[PDB]
Order: sequence, then structure tokens, then C-alpha cells
Amino acid sequence: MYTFVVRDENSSVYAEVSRLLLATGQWKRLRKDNPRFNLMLGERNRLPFGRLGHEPGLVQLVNYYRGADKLCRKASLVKLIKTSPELSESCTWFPESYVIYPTDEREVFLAAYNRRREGGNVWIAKSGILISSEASELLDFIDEVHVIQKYLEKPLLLEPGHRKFDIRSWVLVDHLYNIYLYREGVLRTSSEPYNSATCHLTNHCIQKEYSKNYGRYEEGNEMFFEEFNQYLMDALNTTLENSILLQIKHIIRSCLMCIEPAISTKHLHYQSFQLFGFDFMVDEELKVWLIEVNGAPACAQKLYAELCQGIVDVAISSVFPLASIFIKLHH
Amino acid sequence: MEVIELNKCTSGQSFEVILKPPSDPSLEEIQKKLEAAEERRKYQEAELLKHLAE
Amino acid sequence: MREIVHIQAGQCGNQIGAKFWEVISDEHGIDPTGSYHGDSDLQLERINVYYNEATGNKYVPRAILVDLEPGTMDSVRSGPFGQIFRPDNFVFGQSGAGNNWAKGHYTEGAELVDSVLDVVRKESESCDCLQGFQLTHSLGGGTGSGMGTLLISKIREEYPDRIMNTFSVMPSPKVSDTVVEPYNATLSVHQLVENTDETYCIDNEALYDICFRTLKLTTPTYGDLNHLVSATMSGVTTCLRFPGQLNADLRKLAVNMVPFPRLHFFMPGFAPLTSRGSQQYRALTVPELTQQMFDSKNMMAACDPRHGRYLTVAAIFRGRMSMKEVDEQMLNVQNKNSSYFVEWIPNNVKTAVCDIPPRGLKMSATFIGNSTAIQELFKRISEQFTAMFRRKAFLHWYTGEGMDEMEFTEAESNMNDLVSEYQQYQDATA
Amino acid sequence: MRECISIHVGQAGVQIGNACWELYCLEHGIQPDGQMPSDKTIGGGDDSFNTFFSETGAGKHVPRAVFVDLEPTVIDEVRTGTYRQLFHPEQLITGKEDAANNYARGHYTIGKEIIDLVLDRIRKLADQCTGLQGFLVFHSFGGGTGSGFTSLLMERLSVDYGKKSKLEFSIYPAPQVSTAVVEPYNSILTTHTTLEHSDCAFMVDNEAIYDICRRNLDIERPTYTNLNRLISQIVSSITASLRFDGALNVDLTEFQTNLVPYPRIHFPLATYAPVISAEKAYHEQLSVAEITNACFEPANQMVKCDPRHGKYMACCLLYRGDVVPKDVNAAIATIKTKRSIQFVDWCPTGFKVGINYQPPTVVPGGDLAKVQRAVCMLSNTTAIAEAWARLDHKFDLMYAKRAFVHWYVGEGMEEGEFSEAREDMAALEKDYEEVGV
Ligand SMILES: Nc1nc2c(ncn2[C@@H]2O[C@H](COP(=O)(O)OP(=O)(O)OP(=O)(O)O)[C@@H](O)[C@H]2O)c(=O)[nH]1
Ligand SMILES: Nc1ncnc2c1ncn2[C@@H]1O[C@H](COP(=O)(O)OP(=O)(O)CP(=O)(O)O)[C@@H](O)[C@H]1O
Ligand SMILES: Nc1nc2c(ncn2[C@@H]2O[C@H](COP(=O)(O)OP(=O)(O)O)[C@@H](O)[C@H]2O)c(=O)[nH]1
Ligand SMILES: [Ca+2]
Ligand SMILES: [Mg+2]
Ligand SMILES: [Mg+2]
Ligand SMILES: [Mg+2]
Repeated sequence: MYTFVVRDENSSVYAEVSRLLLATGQWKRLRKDNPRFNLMLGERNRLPFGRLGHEPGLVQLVNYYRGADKLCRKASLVKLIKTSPELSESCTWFPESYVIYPTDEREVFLAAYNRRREGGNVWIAKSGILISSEASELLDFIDEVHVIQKYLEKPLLLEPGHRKFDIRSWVLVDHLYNIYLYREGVLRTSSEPYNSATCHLTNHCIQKEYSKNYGRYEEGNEMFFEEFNQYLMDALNTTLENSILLQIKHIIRSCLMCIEPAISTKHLHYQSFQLFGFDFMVDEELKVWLIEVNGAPACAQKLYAELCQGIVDVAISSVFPLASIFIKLHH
Repeated sequence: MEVIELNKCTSGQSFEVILKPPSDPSLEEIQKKLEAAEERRKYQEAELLKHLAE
Repeated sequence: MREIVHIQAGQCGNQIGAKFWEVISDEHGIDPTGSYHGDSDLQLERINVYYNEATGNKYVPRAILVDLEPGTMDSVRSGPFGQIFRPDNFVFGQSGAGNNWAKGHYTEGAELVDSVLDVVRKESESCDCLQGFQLTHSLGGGTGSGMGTLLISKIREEYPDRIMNTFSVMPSPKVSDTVVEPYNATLSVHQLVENTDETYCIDNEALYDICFRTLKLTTPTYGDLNHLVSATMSGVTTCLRFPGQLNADLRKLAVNMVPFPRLHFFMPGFAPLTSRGSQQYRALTVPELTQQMFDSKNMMAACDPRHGRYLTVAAIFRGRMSMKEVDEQMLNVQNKNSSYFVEWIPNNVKTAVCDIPPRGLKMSATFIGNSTAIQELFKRISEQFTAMFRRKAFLHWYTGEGMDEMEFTEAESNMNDLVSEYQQYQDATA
Repeated sequence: MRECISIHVGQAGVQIGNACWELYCLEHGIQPDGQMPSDKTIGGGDDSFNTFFSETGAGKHVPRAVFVDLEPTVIDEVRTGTYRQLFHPEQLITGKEDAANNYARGHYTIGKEIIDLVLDRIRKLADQCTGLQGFLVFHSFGGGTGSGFTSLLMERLSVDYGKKSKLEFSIYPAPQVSTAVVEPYNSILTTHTTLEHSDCAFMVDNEAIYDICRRNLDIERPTYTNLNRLISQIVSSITASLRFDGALNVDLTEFQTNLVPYPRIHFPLATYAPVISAEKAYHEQLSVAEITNACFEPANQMVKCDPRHGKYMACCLLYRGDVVPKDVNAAIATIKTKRSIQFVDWCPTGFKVGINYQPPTVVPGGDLAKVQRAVCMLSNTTAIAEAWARLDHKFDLMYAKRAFVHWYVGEGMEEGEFSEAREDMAALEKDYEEVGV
């Protein structure tokens, strides 16, 4: 019998994993503070990594990578890409970005901003978000830690609707640091026509609240890959694989292979896996850009069952054998 | 990768290499604590031998 | 050279007490005449713990035999290891206690207790560094129960900084001698909770059921019951009698086993369970020892460990075996049943291994547990006690010796408090 | 030349001391007799090895060491062992009954009765020193003597020898070989009382060296003999600079200067390689690059933690065997590009290096194989705070229920000292997090 503990109740993903494990009959859930566990579905913050792997007779596994936050935080991601020679200042799939503190790269952002105006100069400030061409306005919004990023003025627009979207990709990194990309991705779409002058933010929460047109084109403003691929064949005479996914699979690898030496648990006294959520924008030219990485991502409703079962098969059952939906991004 | 202060001898040698630059209680007080603990012991034992005497 | 002074009081105390010395004398290679004839230096490296040395290199048990009637002590002196005991350490009266706690504690035993303390004192004065005392007795009778707890209270007065250990036999209607045993036991427990550091709860209910159900003895005698006790006593004193790291003395054992002063009632276990002359030929595998030592059917106290939680545990393995395998199997028990071990005492299971096995076995394991399930034992005695006391039945035997009903009320209350204190930590969480 | 006095306390300290001095004697060519043929200066010497050994008119070399234990069994083995002629009786001090794994019993009860004797026996070694520079104290966190009596001794040594430095070699408790449930209590208690009196303390987690013995020496169930033989190699590497000609860490003061910017943060993480089984028939000797790279693997650390998720304040590389600077720098250069090594902003990113051409000496019939080169890395990293966190957690679990507390109170201690010591450990964890995050 294997044993595990749950220390993040607000996790929709691992609540399903927990259920699936118990359903095997070969996994027993302990109290949260019982140290004699084989698996830990840890909390989102201040996870005690220092207390893992110090239990004789137990192989201990946790569903998070210590140090992975460097990829999943806005400001940290910027600093990571700029200062990492594997990614470098000359990185062609990450928008121009700068880190700013309220009340730092303020001097450097303005230095490049003045270049833009003489002679498109729209940006975006992320912590509530504010899109504006006025630099003086953005800096005010921050003061009353943020990142200022180049706003993609020319996004790929879906027809009918003339509406923008972003792509969420779910990635699973096991204990051997095998990069697994989930077959199914999702397009969080805007139900509003993209206005060059609620329609700019593809956030599912913002869409449900401020959009009259929520859910007309597709279920819950979520277009999946089978449909999106079909649209791409009919409208632009290409495939999702060629036009977009090659770039996605490239970005996912580059980021995770860059940070691997810092977080790998290959020779550690405990093992780690983690589920990541990569968010991408694509422009008119079918060029893929990376927005952010999510360390604790939820999943699309109809994809929970298949994805969560994959986490058990690949990340958990691999370490704890009982008695493919993933694409392996080879290094 | 600057090597500095290289010292050598028949037994061996040592050196430093820099990759990047930067960017109480008195004896009296002890004797009291030990004695304060000794009295607390003697008090507890006294209560015991008192209880047993009853 | 940390000496232990052994005391045995009453019929039961001297029966088991005599068997204990027979067993360990054999393990240490001491013959009935007190001469050593062993083949290992491990046998004598800590012999001084239980034996005194005389001229001619004779080894004499540091034991004091007490009773209020000469019956059992005449049987011991005529027993196989009768000659081994120091003749002057035999201290007895003639009146008997008539299964009356009041007689042993207040009247008959009071007349004899000073003579015993004179022998205890002479033994203690000879000690290089006295650890403390171990007492063997039953709680259901009069002498061992009444005078035994009287001796304990007096020994504590003269030796307040020494450890007081006891092997206390609990009364069961399955092996009942009289109807007043619940009175004698409750009165005794009231004393043990206050004046002992360590008490091994040997339950006659458990001993009988083992003999009947497991060993398939249709008509168990006291000899069959004592085969199990002497085996348990040999086991739980192994760490004290041979070179070892864990629980090597009475104080270190107490520090490891007793998180709270009143909760010092241990539940002993043993594997493999054998009957006298069974002489089984197949040694148990380390996995087999481990599963059986923790089994309810191997517990010498009639309590279901799954009805409580372990505060602390001490496991002792005896014989030539893989220490690696012992560690793996002990870790396996804790990890497979982690819910039965309290989480607020980390690493509360300590394991020892001794190369010398008990006689007749290649492999054996002894279990010592401080479980909250032991409350079932005190609940049982409390039920039996209250059943009579609500009608004040048979109290005249006690009030005739000067006792008052209040003293019964207090003793009942303190034992019920003990039960509720175990239940408190059985529900506690981290 | 400035003398160093070693103080071995409790079972762990004494038995480890035995392994070390056995190893020192092999490295210096001293016999159990106490004679040292190579030493031509009879009756006295100003040499480097005289830091640890004094000389008699007859030419005997005597460890400047005092063994103390509140129970005579362990020290009695030294009195009757192979190196009985090495020490003189006044160096070996024994009581009658131990501290029963109780800090309070070792500190307050039994400590009070022997503290003046030990100090007087230490005073007699100090009187034979022309320039005593300080003390090396070996003990355990878990034992009652090792924890309780040590903290009392460290308090008094700061009174009697205020100018002198004091280094610790502490054994951190591990369930796989621990003999008490209350070892977390004793640890926090002795750490709290000793903190201000120790200048530099090298922790050794029994868990780490236990697994190293299983993994690399192929030992199924390590004994204290196995553990101590490996520990002594680490201690020997650390103290070699005091016993041999060199220019790095030549006095106890330099340990603090090189490894301890902040006084409270004085617990350097030790890492050692290579550890090779003497039973391996065929073995490929590892290069400078291979053993140096091994110093950044948690599997080789004296305490299992992750320096990748902390920051460095200092780093010392102590080599023994066939090593030259050029190969070290080449190895460091390669490693810096491959590994995560971040120092604090207010410290130089660099390494102090020491090479002793003599390869590591191994006890004949031991578990370790002879190697042509080995290294011990001393790095003050904040990641070692993971050990305090593990320990403080176990402490909090038991103390919330006041489990076993009565044993301490019973010996005269006050329950307030438990929380006082825990508060000090809470502050310490807070100091580490500020410096390293
Ligand atoms: N590495 C190593 N650890 C040891 C050794 N001996 C004991 N220990 C550890 O020390 C802890 C217990 O402290 P001890 O040194 O044995 O006890 P003590 O200092 O003599 O204190 P008391 O016995 O209470 O008087 C346990 O956690 C052991 O694992 C040893 O020889 N080597
Ligand atoms: N640089 C950029 N260029 C163009 N559009 C952008 C952009 N940065 C953000 N957006 C849009 O704004 C939305 C804000 O999402 P962001 O991911 O930035 O905050 P969040 O982290 O609170 C949402 P989630 O975690 O669900 O992805 C994006 O989904 C995208 O639609
Ligand atoms: N195991 C065991 N129990 C006994 C023996 N003799 C008596 N008892 C138990 O002890 C209780 C009676 O106490 P007893 O020893 O006769 O009283 P005392 O001699 O007057 O102190 C009863 O509950 C019996 O079950 C014995 O030889 N072995
Ligand atoms: Ca000389
Ligand atoms: Mg986000
Ligand atoms: Mg009878
Ligand atoms: Mg000791």
C-alpha cells in the first residue's frame, strides 16, 4: 500500500488525482501532518521542501519543483530570460519586457520607449491590468512590483467575430525531467470584436463578467485543438502542428531546459514532478509568443479526467508501480 | 578568474581564486543558575517526602 | 556496574519471581549452585546488574523474597534454584493476608515491612551505583498487592531518586481466586500510578486466552501461565542484562517510554508464543517475528491495540539475524500502520538487537508498548469494582481492618481519572 | 606554534575522538607506544604537529586532549584499548551514572558536580601551553552529557578563556541510529545555550554519513565504528592545516575569519569526496575535476540539504593528494558554468584553496580505500538551515503536548527555558532566510 497527503484543498487538478488514487485501492490518504507518506500534494506557498526525503524506508515524491517559481512569476520570468545566456537578451519568442518598482528598469524602459515614439508604441502593465500608449500613465498606475511588456498590437484574429485569443498548454515534468506536453490545449477566446481603439483581455473570468456575447461561438469561450486546427486548414491553408505547435514545443523545451540545473531532483533525497500551464499569444504572421507560465494551473472541464489520469500514470505510477496522451519533448 | 596570495612549501600549496567581486555571563551568574536549579529539585523532593510523611 | 534490587512479594510474586531467576540464570550460564559454566563473555559483561559476586566466584541473585505466609517460599527453597538465593534474604511472617489488601497494607504487612527494608538496605549499601528496584507481585491478592504497594511507598521514601519498576499481574474472573480482587487491584493501581516509574501490565485474562486459544491448552495451569510471563520478563530485561545501546538502564527506558508521569503502564508482547516442551524446530523469519510481536494475540494485556494509539514502543530482537532486515521490517510496520502511532511524538519506536537468543529458540522478539488502549484494562477492573461497591458488598473485610469507605472512593476516582487521561491523548492531534 | 586542546564529551564525542586520534597517529607516524621516530627533537618541539601533541622527556607524544563522560563504560575502553599508553589517566575523566539522555540532568544535576574537576584537568593542559589558541569540542546533540554538560562547559570556558577560540564538531540526531525520543529537545536546548560561546561549529548529520556508508562503502547496516571512521577522515581534513605546514587555516582564528562573516551563522556545511569501498577490486581513480564536482552533490554532504536554493558566504576547498592549482582552477571554471552557485551580494564569489600533497591516510583493515587524491569542501551556505527546520518541527510537535517535559522540570530546569530556546532557534531560522533569500 502506498500513502499520500493533501495540503492544497483549493486544487481542482489534484483533487481529481487524489480521488483517482483512492479509486485504485492501492493508495491510502493520511492526515495532512503525518510525515510517513510516499506522495505529497503540497501547498502553493512555503512548501516545506526541507522536511522531504528524511524518512527512512520511504521513497518520497512531491508535486512541485523547488525553484520553479523563477519561471512562474511575472518579474522573475523577465529577469530569467534576460540574464540567462541560454535565452539571452536576443530572444525572439518573448515580448520586450521590463521590471518596474512602485515609489528596477525604469530608466531602461524609458530609454527604449523614447525610441519607439520616434518614429506602434502600445504597452501593458501587469502585477488589475492597464493598457496604454502613455508611458506617464502606466508609471502612475504602478505607483498607486509590476512588469511593463510590449502589447501585441497585431494579434491573430478568429473569424467570424474578428476576436483575439490565447493558447493554454499543459506540461508535465516528471522526476526524470522528461518533458511531457499534453495532447489537448485550449484557446481562451474573446467573444468581442477586437477593437484597435473586455475585448483585449482573454481571461475567462473577465469574459464571463463583462461580455454580452459570452458563449455564442463556442462553449464558455473555449475553442479546442480539433476545431482550431480545422479553422487553420480552411482559412489559412495550414495546420496547427506546423504553424504554431513547433514553436510552442520549442519554447517549452527552451525554458525548462534552461532552469533544469537549478531545480532537477535527479540525485536528491526526494523527487519532484510538476504540472505547468504555458500561455501563448500568436500574431498575424502565425508567430508564437510566450506570455507567462503558471505553476499551479487549473484545467478545462472536459479535459480534467484525461489529464489527471495521465499525471497518475506518468508522474506517480512511474515512481510507485501499481499491481499515450503526452508528447515527449526530447532534449 | 584571478589567482591571488599563492603560497608554496614542501608539504603543499594554498591560494585564493576570485570569480567575481561583491555587488558573556559571569562565573557568578553561572553558579546561581546551577544552584537555582538545585533548590527547585530540593523543593520538589521535600514536597514528596512531605506527601509520603502524611 | 549499575545494580538492580529485585523484590518478589506474595504467592504470585514468588512463583513468577522464582521462574524469572531460573530463566535468566540459565541465559547467563549460572547453575543452581551459583557457579558459572557458560561459553561466552557476553554472559558476564553485565552480570553485576542482577547478581552479587562472592568468594569462589559464586553469583548470588540480588533478590529479596517476601510473603506473609511461609508456604510458597518453602516451595522455592525446595525448588531447582532454591539454593541460589541468599538465605537471609528470605523474609516471611506466619499469619497470611487472606486475600485482603487492608491486611497487607495496614496491619499484617505493617508488622513485617521493617524487616524487609532492613534487607533492602543491606543490599543497596553494597551497590556501586544502584539503579533502582523491580517488584514482582499480583494486584488481586493481599500480600503482593497490599504489602507490595506498602513496600513501594517506603522504598521511595528512603530512595526517592532511584527508579521503581514493577511486574504487576492483573486479576481476571477467568482465573479468579476471590470476588474481592477488583477491590485489591483498584486500591493497588491507586498506589502504582503515584509511586512507580514503570509498570508492565501482565493480565491473567490475556495469559489464559493465549494458553487456550493459541497454544491449545484446554486446561491451563499456573505453570503454563508463568511460562509466558518468565519469557516476557526475560525479554523486557534483555537490554538491561546484556551489552546494548538502547534502554540499557531503568532510567533511560523510562525517559523513552513515559511521556507523562502517570501514563507508565506498559503492554508487553512476545513472539514466538510457545508452550512448555513444545520445542519447535523451525525458526521464525524476521518478517514473521515482526508481524506476530505486534499482533493482538501476542499481547500479555487483554487490550486491542487497534482501539487506541501507541505513545511509545520498544522492540527487542534476540538471536542471530540480519539487522538490516530487522530495520526494514520495523520501518514497514510503522509505515503500513502509521495511524496507530501518535504523530506528535516523532520516531516513537526504538529497536534493539541482542545476539544471544533465549533457551529453546533461535529467534525471538519482545514487545513493550505504551498504548492508550491499556485503558480497556482499567475500565474492566473499574466495572467489576463498581458492581460491588455500589452495594458496598464485601467491604466489611476491609472496614474491619480500619479502612474507611472514602479510601475506596478516592482509589476508584483516581483510576477513572487515569482512564480519562489515556482517552485524552488517544484523541489528541498535531 | 600555538597549541590546541581537544575536548571529547559523552559517548559520541569520546568514540569519535578515538577514531580521530588513531588517525592523527597514523598520519604523523606516531605509534601506540607514543613514540615518533621521525621527531628528532626530543623532549620538546616547535613543529606544526606539536599543536596537537606535547612531548615528554622520554620522547612520548601525548594528545592535548581530555575525554569526559558521566559514565565509565566508553572511556574504560580507551583506558584498556590499543592507545592506552598514549593518554595519561588525568586526561580521562569519568562519573558513575549518566545523564539518561536528559539535557537538564547533564547540565544542571550531574554537571554541577563534575564541572570544577574537568576545568581543573583542562587547566593542567593549558599550563603546558606556551600560546594556547583555543579548543576543539566533540559531542552529540542527542545525548544528555553531549548536550547538557557540553553547554555548561562552553559557558565556563568562555569565562576562564575569554580570548581563546572554540570550535565544535557536533553530531546531529538521526532516527536510524538514535537511542532517544527526546533528542530534538536536547538539541535545541544545547544549541541555544552554546550558540554565543561557539565561534565555528561543524555539524554532522548521522543520517548523511549513514547513507554514505550504505551507498558508497556497501555496508548493509553501518555501526558506530563505520560512521566514526568516516567522520574522522572529515575531521582530519578540517584539522590538517593546524597539524601540517601550510598557509590556509593555520590557526582557529582563521576558521572564523574565512568561514564566518556573521557570528550566529557559524555552521559551515562540509562535503567530502571520494568515498570508495576497500572491497572494490577494480576502481578507476577520480580526477581533480571529478572529486571537485562531487563537492556539489548533496549525496556527499555531511548534512543533506540543497545549496542550490540558498546562498554562499564563503567556500574553502581542502585537497589531499596529487593536486596542483592549475587543475583546481580548471575544475572550478567548468563547474561554475554548469552548476547553480550564488553568493550573497556582500561577499566575493571565490574559493580559498588548500592542497596537502600527502594523500588521505586510511586505517589498516578499514572500510575506506586508499585514493590518490581527495577533497573536503567547507562552505557556509544558508541551505544548512533546513536541518534546523527539521529539528524545530519535531520540537514543536512534542512540546505542544508537553511530552517528556516533566523529566526536565524534575531535574530543576524551568519550562520557560524550552520556549526561550525555541525562540532563539526561530530567530536563527529568520536570520538564515534574510541572508539567503
Ligand atoms: N556518529 C556517531 N554518533 C553517535 C555515536 N555514539 C552515539 N552517537 C549518537 O549520539 C546520540 C546520543 O548521545 P550519546 O553521546 O550517545 O549520549 P551521551 O553524550 O553519553 O549522554 P548520556 O548517555 O545521556 O549521558 C544518538 O543520537 C547517537 O546516534 C558514535 O559513536 N558515532
Ligand atoms: N504582452 C501581451 N500582448 C498581448 N496580449 C496580452 C499580453 N499580455 C497579456 N495579454 C492578454 O491579457 C490577458 C492577461 O492574462 P495574464 O496571464 O497576463 O494574467 P493572469 O496571470 O492573471 C491570467 P491566467 O493565469 O489565467 O493566464 C492574456 O490572456 C492575454 O489575452
Ligand atoms: N500468573 C499467576 N497468577 C497467580 C499465581 N498465583 C496467584 N495468582 C493470581 O494472584 C491473585 C491472588 O493473589 P495471591 O498471589 O494469591 O495473593 P498473596 O500471595 O496473598 O499476595 C489471583 O488473581 C491469581 O490469579 C501464579 O502462580 N501465577
Ligand atoms: Ca620534538
Ligand atoms: Mg497567471
Ligand atoms: Mg493465593
Ligand atoms: Mg552516555
